[PDB]
Amino acid sequence: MSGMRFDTRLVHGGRRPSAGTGDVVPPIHVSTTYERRAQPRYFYGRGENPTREELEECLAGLERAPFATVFSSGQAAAATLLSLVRPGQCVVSTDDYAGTDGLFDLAARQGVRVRYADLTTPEGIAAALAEPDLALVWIETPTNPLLTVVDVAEVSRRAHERGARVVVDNTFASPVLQQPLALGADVSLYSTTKSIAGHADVLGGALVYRDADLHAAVRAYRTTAGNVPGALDCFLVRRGLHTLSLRVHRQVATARVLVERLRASPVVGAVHYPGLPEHPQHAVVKAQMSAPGAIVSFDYLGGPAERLLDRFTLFTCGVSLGGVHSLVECPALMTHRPGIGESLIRLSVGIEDPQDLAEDLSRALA
Amino acid sequence: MRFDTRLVHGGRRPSAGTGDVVPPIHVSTTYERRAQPRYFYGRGENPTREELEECLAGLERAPFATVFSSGQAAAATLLSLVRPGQCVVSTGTDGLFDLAARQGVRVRYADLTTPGIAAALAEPDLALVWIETPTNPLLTVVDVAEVSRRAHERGARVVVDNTFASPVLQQPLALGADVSLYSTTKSIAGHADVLGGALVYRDADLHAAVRAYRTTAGNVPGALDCFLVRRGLHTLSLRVHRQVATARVLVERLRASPVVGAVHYPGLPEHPQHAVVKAQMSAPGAIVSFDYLGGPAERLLDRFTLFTCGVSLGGVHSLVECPALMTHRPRGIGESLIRLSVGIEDPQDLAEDLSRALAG
Amino acid sequence: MSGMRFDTRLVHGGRRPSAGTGDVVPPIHVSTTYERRAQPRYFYGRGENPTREELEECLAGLERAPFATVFSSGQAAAATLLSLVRPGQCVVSTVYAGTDGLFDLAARQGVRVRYADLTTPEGIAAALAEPDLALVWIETPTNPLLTVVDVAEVSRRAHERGARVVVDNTFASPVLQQPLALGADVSLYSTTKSIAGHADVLGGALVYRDADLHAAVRAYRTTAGNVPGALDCFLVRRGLHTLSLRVHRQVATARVLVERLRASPVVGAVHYPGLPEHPQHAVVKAQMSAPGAIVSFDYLGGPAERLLDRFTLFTCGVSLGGVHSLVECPALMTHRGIGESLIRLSVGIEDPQDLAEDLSRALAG
Amino acid sequence: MSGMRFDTRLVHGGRRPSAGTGDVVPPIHVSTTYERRAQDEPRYFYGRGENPTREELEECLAGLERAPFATVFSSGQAAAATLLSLVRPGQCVVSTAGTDGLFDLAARQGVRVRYADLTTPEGIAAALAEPDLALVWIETPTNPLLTVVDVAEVSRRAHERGARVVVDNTFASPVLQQPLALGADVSLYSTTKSIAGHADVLGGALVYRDADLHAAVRAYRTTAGNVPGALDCFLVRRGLHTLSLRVHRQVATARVLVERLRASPVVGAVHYPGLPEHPQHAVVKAQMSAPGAIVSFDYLGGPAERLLDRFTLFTCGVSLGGVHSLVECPALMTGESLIRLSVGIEDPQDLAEDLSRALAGG
Repeated sequence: MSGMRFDTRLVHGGRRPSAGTGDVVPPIHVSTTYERRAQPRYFYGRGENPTREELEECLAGLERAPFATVFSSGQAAAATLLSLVRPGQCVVSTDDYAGTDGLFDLAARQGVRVRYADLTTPEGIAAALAEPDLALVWIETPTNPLLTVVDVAEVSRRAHERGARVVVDNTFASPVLQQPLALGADVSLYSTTKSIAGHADVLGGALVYRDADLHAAVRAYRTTAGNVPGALDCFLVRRGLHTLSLRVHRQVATARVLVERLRASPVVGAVHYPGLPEHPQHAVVKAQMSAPGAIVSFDYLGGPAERLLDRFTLFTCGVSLGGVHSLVECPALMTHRPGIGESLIRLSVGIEDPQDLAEDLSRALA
Repeated sequence: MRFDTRLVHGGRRPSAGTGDVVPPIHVSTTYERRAQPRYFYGRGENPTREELEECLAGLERAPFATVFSSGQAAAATLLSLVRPGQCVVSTGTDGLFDLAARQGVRVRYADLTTPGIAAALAEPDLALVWIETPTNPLLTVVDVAEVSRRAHERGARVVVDNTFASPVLQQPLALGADVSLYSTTKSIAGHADVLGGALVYRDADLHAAVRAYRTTAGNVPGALDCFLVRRGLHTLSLRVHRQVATARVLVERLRASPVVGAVHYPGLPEHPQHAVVKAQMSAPGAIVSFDYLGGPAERLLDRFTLFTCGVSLGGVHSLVECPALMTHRPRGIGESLIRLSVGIEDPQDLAEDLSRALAG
Repeated sequence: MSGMRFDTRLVHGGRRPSAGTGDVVPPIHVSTTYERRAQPRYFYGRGENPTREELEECLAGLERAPFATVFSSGQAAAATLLSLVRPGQCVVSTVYAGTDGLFDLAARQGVRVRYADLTTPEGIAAALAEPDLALVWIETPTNPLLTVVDVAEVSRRAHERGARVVVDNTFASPVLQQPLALGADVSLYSTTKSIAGHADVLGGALVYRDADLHAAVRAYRTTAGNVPGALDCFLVRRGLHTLSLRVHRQVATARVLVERLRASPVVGAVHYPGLPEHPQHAVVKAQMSAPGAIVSFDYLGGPAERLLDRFTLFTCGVSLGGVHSLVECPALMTHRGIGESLIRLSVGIEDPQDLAEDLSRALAG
Repeated sequence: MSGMRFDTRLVHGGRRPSAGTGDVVPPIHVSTTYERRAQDEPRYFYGRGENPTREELEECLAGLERAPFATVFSSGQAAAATLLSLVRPGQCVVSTAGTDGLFDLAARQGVRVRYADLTTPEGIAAALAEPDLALVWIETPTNPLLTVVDVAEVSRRAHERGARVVVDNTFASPVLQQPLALGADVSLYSTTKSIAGHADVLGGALVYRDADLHAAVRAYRTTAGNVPGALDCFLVRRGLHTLSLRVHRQVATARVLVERLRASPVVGAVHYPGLPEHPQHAVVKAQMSAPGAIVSFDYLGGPAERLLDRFTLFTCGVSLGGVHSLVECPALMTGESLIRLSVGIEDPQDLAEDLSRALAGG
């Protein structure tokens, strides 16, 4: 895919020729096992599968990286990365997803030290990375659900001085808007369940990275732990991936419209969105994101959140994000129910007509 | 419902409104909260997955089952529940054992064919006894009822890897074990076209732990995969009984061949644990191994025209491998030990292929 | 598949392991179009598809035939064969309401459809005396009364008159009946039923030997576009692996249910090819290896709609041949000598004692 | 779908709530048969007739044209065959291809097929003067020269004579052209192309308003059995979500490529509805919201087969409308030197460079 620009790589990355038949869309490789005498690279599906490899090739290509590994889910991608951290070693994470905290709790019970910190300030960064035995700095940016953003290039340099690996959970931004490896991180982490697959009909995760020893370690764990995705699942993720830039560009454009509606509403308090000049880290946003994304959160002042949630007729009240269907949730009641107020609302903008979405939001806020 | 009926109707939840006989495939990752309140997100809840789990649980008359992205993932989940400083006694899974050991789990290997058992369970802080029966690839058998009684005296949990036998032939929970472990990739799905794993068990606290781990570690299967595993499961008893019948035919063929030595099969009268086999297996299974005396295993392997030379087992296509060259390439496993996984092809065609390969 | 017996062909027919990767199970070819420069046999999905072709090779192998063609449904397979009959020509048939829908369509385009009794020599002689006879259309056993037609004899007589003979072999499946070996020119299938066997995909098939027929059939399929999807072909092929296991089980259980029906005081006539008193039992012994998994009977115990309501294991619904046992009342359902109280059973692979108990509870004799 | 604008209907058209579980994406109904006793209202009997997944796709498609009815098929050809089955012996079809494959069949069934030039008032009048005229069959823009037919005018005139009008709208898609709003009776699609859009499923569709037509269409589909599978319907529906995003992108890139073509010394005529000099430019502006994603041109540089071999990004193969850009030479595949491009959603600069490199050689 050398010489292919990003949108071209979405369509043709890993689109391996079919010998003999010439299929434009690669056939779906469902076989669990392989005839050894007919080859010698493919032995067993948990280890090797052409449809999976094609998706991995595409994902790697999207960040100009040599390696990628896909998993049964975003959590599995994250768990795989955490397994490489030894008991006694330390993980530093942003203080601002409940999923990753569940994993962090699991890692803690295995003896991993988890430290939460403010990575938006030089003071907070300095203190965090002063942690002894620092092995991994875990950056989510923009964060969920307050959408604070962390200077990946800066934190990476500081972390690399201390010998630590840096991972960026790039799920919110997607590789259309943010390129962590180019920013200096060692790993990009994805829940491909969200915008990468984009149609809310398949679970998946991915890690994208450049280090060969990390690669060997990652594949070893995936093989032994068996958190591999199915071939049909990889097919759906890969198919959704074609339209990723078209979809993200639309969602961002609509998000901007919705933000203006929110800021003009007498019943909305704080509005959290990376594209706002008043965003506490806007300069960083301009430095590392090509566009401010499709996720918005805000404080609803009009009463109980459930009343707001009940009034939407187009937004779906449900969890997850990044898909073609617009979604709304209340973190306190839903994802973060186990600075997040009881009335914080999070929007994931889909690809519906922006005026329909704007009118629905406006009716809801009433 | 009897067993064969549960294969078809287990977890077959009627569709409201439309009345689908085959339940529709639930691919959605998320759910509308206002339209229900049990389903929140696909990694935690999915109707297609739940229907499969209900079926599997029903096959062992158990209250619980949980499916996974693979057999390895089911095993990893079970192993995650063992705490550092605690001990696992056992008869890949060894790859998983290396992982567990490096995190502070004590793994002890023992001979569980002898009353080895007493010595094994004398281990302090014994938390889990991990049994495969019949074993791979020598098809030795472990008395599950006996080991479970002794292990429960010591406060330990017992798991049986029941992949080789399947619930058609062996019922570990009924024998006294706490957990049945499966690679559903093998005979349960049966068509070599989907990966999966399962745990079947009865303890409610275990259920909570297993699901909590699965949701957090995210080693869940996709809905389309669950559909394929469930679809294959309909014919599990038909397939297994055919495979057993043919295996018996192949065993007679092997016993008559001059280039065959030891033959390993739970169904042989001379089998060292035959009494245990008759006691806990309703039939002796579709896996056969034997020592090839004609030379290097590749000389034999290259001559098959119907058996496929490849790993895995239990599916409709007959498979042959040499553990020393293949699965066990990284215990009584000779360089020329051959393992057969019998499929549902015509038994005369398979017998003829085996004989031709052996003769040259 | 030379040297492969029937059960082996079910598993390995049309299964050529993948070059390079060596997949045991062939990958699913979903692509609609093909790069011309990378090959030159594959141009467009409506015409060519490797997954579909593998299924066709398998079906063909089951009857030792050179050709097979699969379709979007059994109806489409039937429609295709009927398309080859010209206005003014005649079709003689024994039949399925579907096939009657199609026969009505063909008639409105000028095809002459003559229905006959093909179980007696006079009826056979009378039918085949039709001028411009192009096609003799045999369903055996028939739906839902399960009468049977001597395929060999009718084929002999029809070929004397220069006509093509097709046998709808859906009820029997190639496990139990081989129309081409009996002398017919075409086997017609709704693969939706026992061939796919799991009630989760629609499909049709034609199996035959004439190369000119092959050309005409494929030309129509491409032009009419009644082709199945690749994923559907995958599900049919996957189901086909267990066809003989499934059919043998369904047949064994059907025999048990037939005995239960014969013992019931609220059952009158029982229709089953396996019964000694069956009007064509001798033909049955001659052309079917076992009498099949379909049974019909006259219920004497009260309203049919109530009988249907009392089943708790059998599903009340149309279609047949799948792993799930099905029950219907033709007068109320598919056909809405067929009495108002005729019941049809399609036996699945559930435990025979469970099915027998469900039937007895429903009959409430 | 009342109150939903077009792009919203793409996502939410036919997205039927799942009772109990609340699935956002409806589950895939693969079952061929249904328990009759499990239904409050008996609507589902057998898959060849009824299927919820198929119906959801139909509801969506119908919604995209604000039409009461839609019916989907195993392929575009099956959709066409179905419509042609409704033309009775002695009646006449007037038409502007596989459709010509179908027309031959109709001829052998006693249908009179007349071809006419529908771009002129003289040509239209002559065409519509046919006795027993039952059906006017319009493709616009046409394949492969992209000429355009005035749907409103032909429909007005054809309805004067009591005939039905169908427009094959596959090239334009409902994003760009709305035949029913223009006065036609039926919109015909190969959903295989841009509607599904990912070149991985076959399908056809008819969209229309007349209830008697609906009954006849469904009757034929059930009897002929040219129904699509539920999994295929799922893939078509899934592709449909991004239809407007894809088409708008393809059109933008098509415009860029037309400029590259107009600048090439080895290109003659360039055929594209968007060109000011286009012989039917007034009609294009009147009935298409954008000029589409198909371009054809006369290649002057040598044998076409050599040119086809030089593409490294465009795929040489038939079909169109998908995310992958395609190129073919009609004379060789589907003047001797005419090339047809189907523009996908790759980066426009990558596509322009590939085209320029191919045209240039070396």
